Amino acid sequence: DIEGLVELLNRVQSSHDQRGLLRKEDLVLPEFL
Amino acid sequence: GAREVKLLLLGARESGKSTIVKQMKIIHEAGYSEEECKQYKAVVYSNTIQSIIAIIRAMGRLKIDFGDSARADDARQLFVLAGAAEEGFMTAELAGVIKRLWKDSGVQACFNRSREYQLNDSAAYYLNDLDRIAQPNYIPTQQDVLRTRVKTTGIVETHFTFKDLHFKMFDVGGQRSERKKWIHCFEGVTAIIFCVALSDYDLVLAEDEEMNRMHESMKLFDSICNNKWFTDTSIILFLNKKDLFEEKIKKSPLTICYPEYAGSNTYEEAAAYIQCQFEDLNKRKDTKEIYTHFTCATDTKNVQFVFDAVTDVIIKNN
Ligand SMILES: Nc1nc2c(ncn2[C@@H]2O[C@H](COP(=O)(O)OP(=O)(O)O)[C@@H](O)[C@H]2O)c(=O)[nH]1
Repeated sequence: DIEGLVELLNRVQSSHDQRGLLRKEDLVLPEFL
Repeated sequence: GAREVKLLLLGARESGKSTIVKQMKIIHEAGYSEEECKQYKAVVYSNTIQSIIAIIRAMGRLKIDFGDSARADDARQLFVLAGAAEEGFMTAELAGVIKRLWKDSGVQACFNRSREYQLNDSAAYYLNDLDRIAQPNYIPTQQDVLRTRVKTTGIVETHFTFKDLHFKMFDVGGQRSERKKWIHCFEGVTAIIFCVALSDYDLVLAEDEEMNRMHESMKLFDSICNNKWFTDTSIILFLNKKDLFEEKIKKSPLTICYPEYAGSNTYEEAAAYIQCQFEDLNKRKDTKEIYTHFTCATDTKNVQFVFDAVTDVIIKNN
């Protein structure tokens, strides 16, 4: 099937927190600090 | 006019797809003008900080100590100075913090174990040239832009002419696209350039995946060149990140990825092996004919030569 293929493509090429500009979410101090 | 060639880029996330496209604009176009380079100044600063933070956080999850107990505060400073700075703004204090952290032996020890967690392959690049990036009059070199990592908004397409041919290179990056959009990419595609990150052989698999990027890539590549609907579509293999693979093969044996491998831990013998693992997935020794290439997507000189070779192959098939 082609659906299976498209599905596979979507999950394999699917993108995280290291793209674009900064976000207030990426600036949260890790727990050990 | 003459002829028009349609190319489609496939390959798992972080395999070098977007990089290849950005290479074409540099090689077979006008590249990035001084002005265009200034636009990425913001994202360059970002990726840099995003990388160092990624390593620091790893130190907590891997239970790694700092080489110098003084760096502890700097780590805190990092998030504060980064929580407080902005775009197009690089304080000498922030760069100093990032720099000292990037030097710390403990941080390095973590950086060396970057296989045990997810980390971009532009980290070392920027973190090394920090002194240059930090400069006030700093303007991102053409190679810098090449290394930038931005949010892929849907499907990208780049036009360019090379050897009297009109190339249209498509790349669906990250954006989950519906069955409909995909069809329009596979249709009329002169050749598929499937990209594989060689350095993904020794990575510790995620907690949500059932194998690993390498095998995932193999499973993907399999269905691709074995799908009857792609019969007339020429398959081109781009074993990418050869440079990183070479540095990894020194300390990380290929056995971690392919247990049944009884060859020596050399770049030459291992890379040849990986190629075979992919090419052997082609259940058409007679019909299909895979064109493999060992590339470094960030190396312009390389890419230029590789693509030139690819071009000829396409012209020949007439
Ligand atoms: N050292 C090295 N780095 C690479 C190579 N190819 C890609 N990268 C880096 O990997 C990062 C992500 O690659 P990218 O093209 O965005 O992956 P994709 O778009 O998901 O296919 C980029 O920022 C590049 O700097 C390579 O051949 N060698």
